[PDB]
Amino acid sequence: SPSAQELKEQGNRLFVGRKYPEAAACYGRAITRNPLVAVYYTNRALCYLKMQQPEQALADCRRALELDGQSVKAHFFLGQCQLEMESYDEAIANLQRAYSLAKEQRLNFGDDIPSALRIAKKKRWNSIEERR
Amino acid sequence: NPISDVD
Repeated sequence: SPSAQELKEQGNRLFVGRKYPEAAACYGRAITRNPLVAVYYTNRALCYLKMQQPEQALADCRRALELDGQSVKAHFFLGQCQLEMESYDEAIANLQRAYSLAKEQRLNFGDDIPSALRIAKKKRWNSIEERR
Repeated sequence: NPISDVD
């Protein structure tokens, strides 16, 4: 009988091991033990992104945001989901929000967020070109 | 820290 913390740590190991469905299931067990922890949901969302299930990832991002409205990663992963689902305007807004929150929180992710924004804006422009 | 990673 592992604790929620142990399950989260096991999921993290499985993630390092690139065992994404297994990791996601572990985070699910963590959520069962304590469903009030936003990080279990954002961790599982990243697994779902790796598994090409952005809709499942999006629902987890929403659950995380209900628990922690200031979550940088929940906004960033939500942006990634929307990008995959071709909701470009919303994706860019979420990535820009992740950028703003990371700044407000004085967090440092190097160039990860601006790089993701650039990818999102390009993808948006390419979608416009693909239609004319 | 990298952003696309688990916590």
